[PDB]
Amino acid sequence: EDAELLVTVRGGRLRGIRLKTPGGPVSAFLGIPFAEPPMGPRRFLPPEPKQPWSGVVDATTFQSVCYQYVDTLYPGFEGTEMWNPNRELSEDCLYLNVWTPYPRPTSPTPVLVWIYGGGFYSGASSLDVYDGRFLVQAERTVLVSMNYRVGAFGFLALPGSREAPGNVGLLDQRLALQWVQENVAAFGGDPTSVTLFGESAGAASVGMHLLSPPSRGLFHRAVLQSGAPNGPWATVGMGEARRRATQLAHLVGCPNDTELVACLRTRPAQVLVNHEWHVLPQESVFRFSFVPVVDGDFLSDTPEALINAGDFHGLQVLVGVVKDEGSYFLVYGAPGFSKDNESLISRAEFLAGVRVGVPQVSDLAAEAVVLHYTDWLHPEDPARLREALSDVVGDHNVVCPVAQLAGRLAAQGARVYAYVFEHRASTLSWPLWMGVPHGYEIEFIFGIPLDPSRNYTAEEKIFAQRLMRYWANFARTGDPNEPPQWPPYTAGAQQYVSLDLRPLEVRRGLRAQACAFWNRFLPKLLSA
Amino acid sequence: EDAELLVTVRGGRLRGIRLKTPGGPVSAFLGIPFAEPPMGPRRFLPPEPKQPWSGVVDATTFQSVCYQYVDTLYPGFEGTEMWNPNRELSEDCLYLNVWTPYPRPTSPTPVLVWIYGGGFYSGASSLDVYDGRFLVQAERTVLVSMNYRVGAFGFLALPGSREAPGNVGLLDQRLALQWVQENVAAFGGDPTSVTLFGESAGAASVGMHLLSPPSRGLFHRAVLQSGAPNGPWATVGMGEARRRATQLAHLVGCPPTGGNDTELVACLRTRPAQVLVNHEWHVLPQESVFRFSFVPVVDGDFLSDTPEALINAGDFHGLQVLVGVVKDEGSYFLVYGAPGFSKDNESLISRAEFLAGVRVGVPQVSDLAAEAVVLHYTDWLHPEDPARLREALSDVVGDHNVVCPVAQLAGRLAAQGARVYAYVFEHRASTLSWPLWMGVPHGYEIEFIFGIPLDPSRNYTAEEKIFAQRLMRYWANFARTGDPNEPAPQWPPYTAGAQQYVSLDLRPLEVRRGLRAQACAFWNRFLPKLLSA
Ligand SMILES: *[C@@H]1O[C@H](CO[C@@H]2O[C@@H](C)[C@@H](O)[C@@H](O)[C@@H]2O)[C@@H](O[C@@H]2O[C@H](CO)[C@@H](O)[C@H](O)[C@H]2NC(C)=O)[C@H](O)[C@H]1NC(C)=O
Ligand SMILES: *[C@@H]1O[C@H](CO[C@@H]2O[C@@H](C)[C@@H](O)[C@@H](O)[C@@H]2O)[C@@H](O[C@@H]2O[C@H](CO)[C@@H](O)[C@H](O)[C@H]2NC(C)=O)[C@H](O)[C@H]1NC(C)=O
Ligand SMILES: *[C@@H]1O[C@H](CO[C@@H]2O[C@@H](C)[C@@H](O)[C@@H](O)[C@@H]2O)[C@@H](O[C@@H]2O[C@H](CO)[C@@H](O)[C@H](O)[C@H]2NC(C)=O)[C@H](O)[C@H]1NC(C)=O
Ligand SMILES: NC(=O)c1cc[n+](COC[n+]2ccccc2/C=N/O)cc1
Ligand SMILES: NC(=O)c1cc[n+](COC[n+]2ccccc2/C=N\O)cc1
Ligand SMILES: *[C@@H]1O[C@H](CO)[C@@H](O)[C@H](O)[C@H]1NC(C)=O
Ligand SMILES: *[P@](C)(=O)/N=C(\C)N(CC)CC
Ligand SMILES: *[P@](C)(=O)/N=C(\C)N(CC)CC
Repeated sequence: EDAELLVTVRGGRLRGIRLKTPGGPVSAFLGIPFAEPPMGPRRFLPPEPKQPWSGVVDATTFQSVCYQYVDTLYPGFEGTEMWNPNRELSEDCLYLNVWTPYPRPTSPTPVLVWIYGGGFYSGASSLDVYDGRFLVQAERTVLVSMNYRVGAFGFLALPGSREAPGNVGLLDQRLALQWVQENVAAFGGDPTSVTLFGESAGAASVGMHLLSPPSRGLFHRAVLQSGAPNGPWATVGMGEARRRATQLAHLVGCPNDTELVACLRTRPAQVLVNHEWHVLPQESVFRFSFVPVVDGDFLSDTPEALINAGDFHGLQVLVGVVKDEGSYFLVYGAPGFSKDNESLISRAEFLAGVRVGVPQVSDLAAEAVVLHYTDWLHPEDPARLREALSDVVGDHNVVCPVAQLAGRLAAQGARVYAYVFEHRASTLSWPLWMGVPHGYEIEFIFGIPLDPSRNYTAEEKIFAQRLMRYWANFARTGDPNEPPQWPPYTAGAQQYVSLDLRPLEVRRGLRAQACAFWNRFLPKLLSA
Repeated sequence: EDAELLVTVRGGRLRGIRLKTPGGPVSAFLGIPFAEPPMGPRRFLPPEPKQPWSGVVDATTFQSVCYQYVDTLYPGFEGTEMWNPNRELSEDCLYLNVWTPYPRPTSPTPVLVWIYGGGFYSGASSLDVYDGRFLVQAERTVLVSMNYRVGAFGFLALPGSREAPGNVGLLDQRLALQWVQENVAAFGGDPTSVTLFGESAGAASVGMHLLSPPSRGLFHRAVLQSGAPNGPWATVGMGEARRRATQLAHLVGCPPTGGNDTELVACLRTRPAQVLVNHEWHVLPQESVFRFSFVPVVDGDFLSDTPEALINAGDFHGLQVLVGVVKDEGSYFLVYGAPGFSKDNESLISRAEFLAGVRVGVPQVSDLAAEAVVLHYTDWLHPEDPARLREALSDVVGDHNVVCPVAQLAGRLAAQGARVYAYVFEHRASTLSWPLWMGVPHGYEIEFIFGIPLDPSRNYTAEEKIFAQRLMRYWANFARTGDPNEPAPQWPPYTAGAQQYVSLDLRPLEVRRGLRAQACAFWNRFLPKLLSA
């Protein structure tokens, strides 16, 4: 047999598989159990470490995807199917994967740990677009990705109860991070140089590990792509978490917190998934029902509170956004929008869409948004309205939260690097008016264009190797630059670079004007 | 005697003078009494019409300036002395002036009626910059200007009182308009073609005559320069007027606070005029700029509702309006209180001084409202640039008080039937005394409207003289026909949608869009809703 493909971790022995890349072989260990299956009486509970096993665990294929909603809006359309589960669904789903150079490294190797996004209601470490084979071959890293529970299974909260305490999906991730500390050395990885990176809800979870002391000792650097823990969508208060969990029980026919969760545990997993979206208070976009809860435990305060109160010297983070963060979300509830036309909306549809994009704010607050995003010399132009509503959803949910994190961390000791990803892939199936949509920098950071089975151009391949080197340079040293320089982001200069096929261009300000509204003014308005 | 210099009006006979102008003789009748002198027991009362006289009244020089405060900030400096009284102060001051071509016209000719500004606390029709001889000579119109009471004398109000009903300074204006209607035909003017035009507080007053029905029958067209009735400074509520009137009285001895209105006004009437003037600004509640102690009050009489509400409910079909502003409306006001500002340095303020100036520029608003102002006028990529902050604060003062009020008026009047024309005056005069950073400051289009550069004793360039002749022709064309275009790039009507206006400077007309539409949307559409919640 191949001795490179057999590893002993603390729980027992594993057998991996060898994989081809256009640059050479890679060792992969897929489907490693890191937790006891959170099933039956273990539903909603914090994860238990996987008990040791005898024999050899088969680690040659991906394990199951945690139970989650499956999108049906454009069935068969690649733009939507690429995020849908590609393995069967199961509550037995707490498995992580390790990619490693072939032969396995002899010296400690920097570790990248990937946390997928999916609004905390979906996602899987087994998606084609999170394939780690290209990064570990091109950049000689160890890549780890784990599955964590999503939707109600990971984030249903009855705050105060021990039978449904909340944030257990976050605890799944932390447990995998503890698994890396105890076991990644057996694969050649260096546990003293772990770099977290994630996108969207994955980027939010990275930030929440930055702000939870128990997790902070498990990694050393962080990359947050198109997400932040301080969004309007990434956390929920205790009282709202309790209301949503209670309405879920009523929707599925149940029923004392003990009697409520006991009844929920009798229900097939598909039943809860089928109802999770209907506990949201308002019709909205970019809002998810079961997200992390601020109960003083995992997060002792709100992310913004912890961000402003934090000393962040000794931290290096890489943060960024795509050029058009909002367009993707508009075809999922904004009236007048669809990927199959130009979506040139009326002002009425624009006004309606602002309530959908900024749900559960006062009429005055909504009118303040309309004032900022209206061009009062062209108040009714359909094309400008389309691009303005996408600016609303994108700035409110991604750009401005990212900008606040970058500015606060920078001014409070951290070295920050910011990017805007401005390249529209030649393969992109979405219409042209959506620009560079949310999520579509991931395929380049993982080096998917190097797969010769796809039709990326030669320059997109070179571009992918540029990005993989930036990311891996940051993992290795905390500086993405090769030793046109990428300057650190600071609260004053607000400098970032644009990532596309032409060389690095340094620009100033992550929509400083629009984000002054969201980050500085709008909070004060909601207080009064 | 010269027969052209003798006219009979209703009151009796007048004798005027023949003025020499650069272009030829003009007959002037200066100092025509139109009301009984508002003295002693007539202080604070509405004007009563001038009773008939026997013999010939010599209307041969400007009469006195209505008692008012005199600016002392930059003594001897032309930029401020030009606005100060150039006649003796007196409460006996209700006189008007008539300029007419020499010889008098035999068929009726259109009439322009000027209403000076001065924040309702100052101003006079006698100021050199309001000389009507050039307009009359160059464009063949009858020009009328009047004095009206200012300060407490014009606008101290104890609403509901008989002894001080308020708005008497506006009634001074209305009485003069009534005078024009009955008497201008004797000077050759056409009482069926009367165009009101004023600047700043004068522009605000012109608008209040548009919105008060009893005045609306006395003119046909209006020109509003750098002012509007709906500004945050041109009116005041009944209770605040009462509060200021009562504290003014308290500060000067009356009564020996509040109580009975007749007894209180009777006591105020025994106080010398200068004593009242010397305490007028002590009643303003906060440190501010572009705010004035005694202004028109909204008491349901002269104005049945606020100018905003009246503008919204108005049917303005059959009305032609000419409105506009200067390029840098707010700079002039910053050297009168804004921390760090001076006409003698470049006033490159700090950010702290910017934030402090915002409170001075927008007084008596919630902290939230002040943060909203700071949000829209900060450049969050250059938040502490001294020059950018200096221009931003001037934009705050200008947009808040002038530009956006004018814009809201222009847009609502256009949408509700009126043909509106709008300008931005963008020429900095070669003779200007203010520093360069102030740009084209508030009030400095007037001299070109009145054709002052044609005075040979002045030192304007030749091109500025042609510019003066162009603007006078615009204003006179609008007065005659309601259209400033000569019967040459055309001047399009302002509409709420297209929002077109023209720029006035030494270059030919340039059409533009939007009177600071982004800024004004904040002032006219958002902030009103913030202040209610
Ligand atoms: C563009 O299309 C959208 C969405 O319409 C859908 O996609 C179209 C391509 C076509 O397949 C339709 O049959 C689909 O319904 C339009 O937005 C909708 O417009 C209809 C009225 O025609 C309205 O009843 C819906 O409420 C709108 N969408 C939603 C979800 O409310 C939009 O009007 C189209 N704009 C164009 C054609 O310019
Ligand atoms: C408020 O006071 C006025 C004026 O009072 C007069 O003058 C005072 C100094 C003192 O001499 C009083 O006695 C005087 O009456 C009142 O107006 C007068 O009211 C009386 C009684 O009705 C009447 O005979 C007088 O003619 C009025 N004089 C006027 C109108 O000038 C007024 O009634 C008082 N109102 C109150 C107390 O609310
Ligand atoms: C610019 O000048 C202003 C006003 O100062 C006046 O003008 C000067 C040229 C000089 O003639 C002074 O004597 C005048 O008083 C300055 O603002 C003042 O600054 C002083 C000193 O710091 C302070 O005590 C006053 O309170 C300030 N007054 C106001 C109204 O703010 C300003 O600091 C100068 N800025 C410069 C020079 O850049
Ligand atoms: N009656 C008063 O005491 C008084 C005091 C101050 N002001 C305002 O004057 C300051 N000011 C402020 C801005 C522009 C001009 C001027 C001066 N004009 O004469 C008016 C009345
Ligand atoms: N549990 C939920 O809140 C939820 C949210 C969204 N969706 C799917 O519909 C929204 N949607 C559909 C397609 C793509 C994106 C999105 C929204 N956010 O990502 C299902 C369940
Ligand atoms: C691009 O790739 C897809 C999937 O491999 C393939 O089906 C398609 O044929 C390629 N391009 C074209 C135009 O053939
Ligand atoms: P974020 C809102 O967590 N990301 C989502 C919803 N993605 C799917 C389009 C990217 C993984
Ligand atoms: P407005 C505020 O009435 N105008 C003023 C105070 N001026 C003085 C320069 C212009 C006449």
